[PDB]
Amino acid sequence: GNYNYLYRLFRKSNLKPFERDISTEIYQAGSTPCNGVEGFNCYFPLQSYG
Amino acid sequence: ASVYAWNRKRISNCVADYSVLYNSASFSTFKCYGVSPTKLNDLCFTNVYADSFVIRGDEVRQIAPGQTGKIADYNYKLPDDFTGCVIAWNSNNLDSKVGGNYNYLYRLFRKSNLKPFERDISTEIYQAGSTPCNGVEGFNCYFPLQSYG
Amino acid sequence: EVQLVESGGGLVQPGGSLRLSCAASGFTVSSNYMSWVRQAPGKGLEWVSVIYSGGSTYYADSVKGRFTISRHNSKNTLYLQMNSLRAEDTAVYYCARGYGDYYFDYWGQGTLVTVSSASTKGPSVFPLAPSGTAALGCLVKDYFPEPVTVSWNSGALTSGVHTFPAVLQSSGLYSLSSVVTVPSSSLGTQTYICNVNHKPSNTKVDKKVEP
Amino acid sequence: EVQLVESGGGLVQPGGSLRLSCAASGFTVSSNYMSWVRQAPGKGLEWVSVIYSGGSTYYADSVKGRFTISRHNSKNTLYLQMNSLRAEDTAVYYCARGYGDYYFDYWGQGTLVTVSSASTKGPSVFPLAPSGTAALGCLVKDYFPEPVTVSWNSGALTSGVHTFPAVLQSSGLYSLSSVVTVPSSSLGTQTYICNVNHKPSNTKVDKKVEP
Amino acid sequence: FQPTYGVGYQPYRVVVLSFELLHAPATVCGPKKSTNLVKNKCVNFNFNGLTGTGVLTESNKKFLPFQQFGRDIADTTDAVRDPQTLEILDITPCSFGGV
Amino acid sequence: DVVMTQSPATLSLSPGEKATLSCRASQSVSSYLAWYQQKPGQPPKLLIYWASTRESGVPDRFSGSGSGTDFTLTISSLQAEDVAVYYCQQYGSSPLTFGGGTKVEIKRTVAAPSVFIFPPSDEQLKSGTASVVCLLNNFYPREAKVQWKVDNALQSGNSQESVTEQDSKDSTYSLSSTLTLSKADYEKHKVYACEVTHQGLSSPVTKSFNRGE
Amino acid sequence: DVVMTQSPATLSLSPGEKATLSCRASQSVSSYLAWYQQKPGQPPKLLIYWASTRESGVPDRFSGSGSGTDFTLTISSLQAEDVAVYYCQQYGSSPLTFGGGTKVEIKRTVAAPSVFIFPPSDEQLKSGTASVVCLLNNFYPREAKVQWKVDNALQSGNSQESVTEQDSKDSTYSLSSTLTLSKADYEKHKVYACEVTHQGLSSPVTKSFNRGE
Ligand SMILES: *[C@@H]1O[C@H](CO)[C@@H](O)[C@H](O)[C@H]1NC(C)=O
Repeated sequence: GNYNYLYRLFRKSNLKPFERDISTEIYQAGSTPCNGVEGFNCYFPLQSYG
Repeated sequence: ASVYAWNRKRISNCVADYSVLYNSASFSTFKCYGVSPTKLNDLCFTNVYADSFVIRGDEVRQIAPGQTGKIADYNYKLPDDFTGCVIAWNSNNLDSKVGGNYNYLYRLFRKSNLKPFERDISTEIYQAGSTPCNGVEGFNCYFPLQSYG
Repeated sequence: EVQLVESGGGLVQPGGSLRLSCAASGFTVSSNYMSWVRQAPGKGLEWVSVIYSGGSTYYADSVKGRFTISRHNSKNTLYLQMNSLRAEDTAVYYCARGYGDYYFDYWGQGTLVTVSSASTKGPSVFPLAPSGTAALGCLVKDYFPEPVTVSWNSGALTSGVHTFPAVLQSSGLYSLSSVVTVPSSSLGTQTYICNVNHKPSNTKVDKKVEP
Repeated sequence: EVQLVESGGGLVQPGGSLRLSCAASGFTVSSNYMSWVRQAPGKGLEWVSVIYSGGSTYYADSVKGRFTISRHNSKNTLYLQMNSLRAEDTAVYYCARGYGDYYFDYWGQGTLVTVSSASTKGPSVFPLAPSGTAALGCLVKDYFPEPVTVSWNSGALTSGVHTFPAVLQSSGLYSLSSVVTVPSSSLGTQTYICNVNHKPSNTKVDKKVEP
Repeated sequence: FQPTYGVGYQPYRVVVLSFELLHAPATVCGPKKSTNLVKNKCVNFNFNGLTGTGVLTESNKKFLPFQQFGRDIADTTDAVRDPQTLEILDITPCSFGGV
Repeated sequence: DVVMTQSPATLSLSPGEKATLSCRASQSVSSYLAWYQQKPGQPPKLLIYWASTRESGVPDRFSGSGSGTDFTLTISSLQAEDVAVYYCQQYGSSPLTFGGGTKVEIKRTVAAPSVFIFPPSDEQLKSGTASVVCLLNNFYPREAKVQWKVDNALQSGNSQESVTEQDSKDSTYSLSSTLTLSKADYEKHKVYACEVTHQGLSSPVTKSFNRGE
Repeated sequence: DVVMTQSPATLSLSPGEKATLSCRASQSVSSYLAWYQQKPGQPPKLLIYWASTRESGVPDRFSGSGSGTDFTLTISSLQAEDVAVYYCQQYGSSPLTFGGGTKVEIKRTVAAPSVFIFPPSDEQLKSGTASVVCLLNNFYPREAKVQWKVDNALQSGNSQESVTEQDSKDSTYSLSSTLTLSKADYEKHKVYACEVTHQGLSSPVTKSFNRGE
């Protein structure tokens, strides 16, 4: 499995055309804020292709 | 219910607040596959089926599209194109007993895997040897349901 | 009544392929849980693979991606295809009926799979000259691979038969001695012949031991 | 001129594989119709497969899906691959040139395919003690599988040689006696040696018969 | 071949029809079906691939023998020749009026 | 398929006679028939094809006739070397099916057997097994009876018989009867005898030996 | 995974005693445990399953107890035929893991060995190799010392020993020591001796032969 290629699974809002987002803050998919720490409903936004 | 005889409730003709479930702290697993979790309050569906059962802690991973196990093959099969949400939470304080809680069963033996969303509540004796096993249990004639102690 | 017979084991080169068969009697393998479990020589048992009653197949981490358990329903036979064999797969393999991959009440006799780049060599059989009672035997030397089955007088003598486990020599070949203890009444009147059988090289030597 | 030589036959386990070869002389197999025809021991001939001059292959109903007839053009050789062998495939196989799968003018010598779980066993050779004329011979006992070829004096004596067909014992092994009738003038002056040859177990016994 | 043979050894005549369609104009077709001509009624006419709706009446226009249809100034088919019987028919629109 | 039936299953005529072998097809197979000759321990040899046409190198005494269902093989003068199994084989229908075979036996004159008895070798007698071999050499007809005597012991089924095929040189058979014993169950008796009863003998021939000599 | 630890690695008790084999899981595996008995050169035999329930055909002297991490196998009366390797095997977690095994040894009474010495065969001596075999038959305990003497030669490591497993009939061992030499390096010496030292002997037994006889 080659894991060197990643895609952004989660974002708060849609990108503008020709905009690059390389920020890797922990995404909040729930009600409780992450505060920069993973947890319940707090995920790393980049997932790698297998 | 037990997983071999899982209950099904047809949620219809009502409005559903899904974010009183998704914001509940109790649920250990909340995995929505075909649909985003926060988008449930906006999408409108024709009806919902709620399939409820009790399994082991280590068998929760088999309740998923394309997974394979005891529960996926012979108890509860999800389709590969499954849209919906699997919600699971620990109920050790309810379904466990000091003297054993043998009220929860699961199918161990079946001749073939279940089709997706198929229920099989038949308790007939499993013919494992293809001898003339004329109903009586014994050698090469197994009871298909095992109890979760 | 229930009987499980393995076959297909033998010497194979590293990176080679081998298709083990397990014939069954007393039950149908198409409706039962079947496992392959291996035991390294001098070590403990290790579970290799399982096939369920519905057909789901599972493998251990050391064997995942190389081996393939299957079965063929209209002859009541269970197979294990073995590909890309490494050095640590030299083991005795047993097919075992399980109660829902929990416990294995019935086990097969087992077959040995040897993975090495050595060549198959037929044994040399030599007689040990005997001198109440007296012991006489034959020494089986310089063969590959394991095993060699030694019987006495077409299998009609099983009392007092000590077939020693074979030792690995410094040259890489094996050697085992087989002895019998015989009273002096029949010592000078009966010739004892050891049926040496090396199935991998397909040879059988009926070498007489004489005074 | 036309000569067909089969090879590759031998003892094989049930479910095993075997690749029979048929070398030809006097014609090219790449432009001829070739058949494999089998004969069960004590029974009649049964057609197994055919390959046409253009390359089309046909099989009988009992062998369809398991066997595979083929040929290799640049060496003038015809092969028959045999897979998933059952118990009823123990037979003598002949490769035969045909006139458009109609009739077989030229037949090969044939090779025997034995399908059983028994092991290959080398024979034991014993001399028969002789008492005008007198008969002497050697008894070949307890071998597997068929056949055993017995010659006399490196094949220089073929007159009066009776090699009996082997009988199946209750133990599963075969036994055949080979006898010669020799006048008493050369009985005490000439040494007779029976060349027992068991090619499946790869053994050769030059056992002298003496008065 | 003998007449005393069984079925499977008797002779069988075989004709294999292979219909092949290259992008040259096609000239092998089936029988074009025809029905009786009805006049003085508003019918849907299909004459040699020219279709329409109209009342087909008798015509005093004498066509030349190679000509089949007739057009007015506005390039609408108002005259036609019946292919079965070589007669000229003046198509007239099925009547329309303000109510 | 087509079931090919041969008659008779065993044919016994004196040499110099005309032999007629009949073959029957379950369907009508026209003139699509071949005949094969298989000697013992030897591949089949094609005799005639297309139900009438002789293979080259086949002698003129072989001929064939018949059509449709019924076919005949005629051997106009039986000789000594034609002791073989003869097969009819249809090839009109899609599966090639052979017949059951006909064994052809030459009726020579009656020959009395030459009787020998071989004791077990002392190499063999030291390994627990004993085999006494009674050999009947160059006899005809095939029907012979071998009764074993172990100091007048009513021996019943303890032996195995093997008969050679009929010789192509002189049309005589040979038989070998092997009696198998255990070493402690062979040496309790002294004198071993083989009695043979045949049509060509006026009294049954008894050949015996002693263990002690 | 789950690492299954068995104790003791080798258990030696006299027959008629109660044997307690302990098995420990790295996690809590509930009552999901089976026990197997493997004789030497024989497949494993299931003894108990679900940590308490006996397999049919297993005698009543086997029993089991324990739960979670700690489990015990109890053999209430050890007999002669229980010399085997015993395995505990969990099946609650997803990979089925077996234990390390426990060898159970029966302590019989002390038996002195019967000592034999086999010279090389003259068949073997024509192929360059010579093997002298010293055989110790039906002894207990396993601890025995075999010193080779080649006209009093300080032999050091030039031999290979092989010991059989403990017998199920009389609980005695057998040992075979093979000494290997070259044909030009065996015949320079005359008298070959094997000296054995055992607990059951008051003096070390020396068995010798001469090359010339
Ligand atoms: C068509 O047939 C009719 C009568 O059969 C005939 O009067 C007419 O002339 C024919 N037309 C042509 C073009 O042949």
